[PDB]
Amino acid sequence: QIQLVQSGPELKKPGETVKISCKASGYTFTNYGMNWVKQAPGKGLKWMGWINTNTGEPTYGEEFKGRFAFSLETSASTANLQINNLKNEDTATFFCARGEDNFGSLSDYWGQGTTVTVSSAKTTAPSVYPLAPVCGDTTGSSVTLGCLVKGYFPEPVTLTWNSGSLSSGVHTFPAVLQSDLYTLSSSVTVTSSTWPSQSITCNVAHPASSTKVDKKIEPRG
Amino acid sequence: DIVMTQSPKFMSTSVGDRVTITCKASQDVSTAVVWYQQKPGQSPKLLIYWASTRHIGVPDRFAGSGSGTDYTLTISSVQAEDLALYYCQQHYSPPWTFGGGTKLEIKRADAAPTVSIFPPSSEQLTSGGASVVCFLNNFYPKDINVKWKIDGSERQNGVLNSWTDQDSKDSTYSMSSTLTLTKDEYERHNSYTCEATHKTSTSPIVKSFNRNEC
Repeated sequence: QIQLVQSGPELKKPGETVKISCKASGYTFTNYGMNWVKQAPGKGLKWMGWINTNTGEPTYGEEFKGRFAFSLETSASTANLQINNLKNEDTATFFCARGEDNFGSLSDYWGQGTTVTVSSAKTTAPSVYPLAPVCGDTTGSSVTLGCLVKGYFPEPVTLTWNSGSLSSGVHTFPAVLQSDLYTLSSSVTVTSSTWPSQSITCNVAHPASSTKVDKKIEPRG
Repeated sequence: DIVMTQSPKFMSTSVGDRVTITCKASQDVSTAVVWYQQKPGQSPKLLIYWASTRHIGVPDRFAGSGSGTDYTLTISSVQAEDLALYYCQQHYSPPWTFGGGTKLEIKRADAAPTVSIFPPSSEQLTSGGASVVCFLNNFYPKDINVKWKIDGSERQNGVLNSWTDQDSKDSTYSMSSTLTLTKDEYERHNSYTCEATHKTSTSPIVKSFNRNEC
């Protein structure tokens, strides 16, 4: 159906300006205007305004007038947001939705978001460590393995146990920020029969600084 | 500006029940209320506009209701996949104001936490750092309490707890408690105990260690 995709999640330090894009698959760009919603980890959903993808008429919600600019690259059926003279207050995830009607009261279809992190912190690639067990009856007929990803900035971090193929049993935790960087954990409970028989592994891509680790969880027991 | 007000802010029912969620606003918005659902790590989607018209492909089991200032989304047969935030939104006058969301937890049956303690990795030990990770995995309800006691003493600094949100599939919760130290801190001690207070027992769950072969 309509398939709006949005650009990747940027890290821009206070003062700068970021280009955020929405590229319209699915509909005929011109007869349906673009809506832009902000979602802080706070309030919930906020309307920033609409863009009449026909003439380019923009409408901004009060809190948004002036530092924000909805624009389009018509041709590409693309709509862009631009936050200029970036505040750490703008640290959030933005959406382009598609306005069903004139002005965009209903928003049928939303892009996947673009997360901006306004921050002065350094990109520090992670240290990945294989967390493997000392001993013990882990509940019954099962063994958990773990993995810690300490030291990275900024989030995201993509973890995968054995190339994606190892799925059932994972609990990847949220990242948590201790001051300047993030720390992460993921657990995967395998059957007693699967390990160190088979080869469990903690594959880690830090998109942000090209890092990709695959620590193996050697038995060390 | 119209002001979409939601309360409660968390709501729970079991599998197969009904739940109802209150959205009200400042003035008479003439049924022009939209409902979205935003599942954790997903775009919102349009459930309902004009307080009752189901959008393409939302099932019969999500019903719209309301009038004047006062609106209510009712879900029936609460599936495991219905945990998400529900959001209402005015669409009578600009600017379109949204409620603050409501979490739908699916009330499950009780489940004791499967806990696992983990030694500092020799790799981080050459780095001069020591973290003892404990997982407390698949518990129900959300109420866990996780203390460390290094050598029998409540170590309450250095720890960082992380929590999983409710599982879509089995409605449990998991948690991580990493407790970092330095090598000469680690190497000065020897019992390391992760303890867990949880409704599914009296006697505190305890995962404790020091190295030896297995």
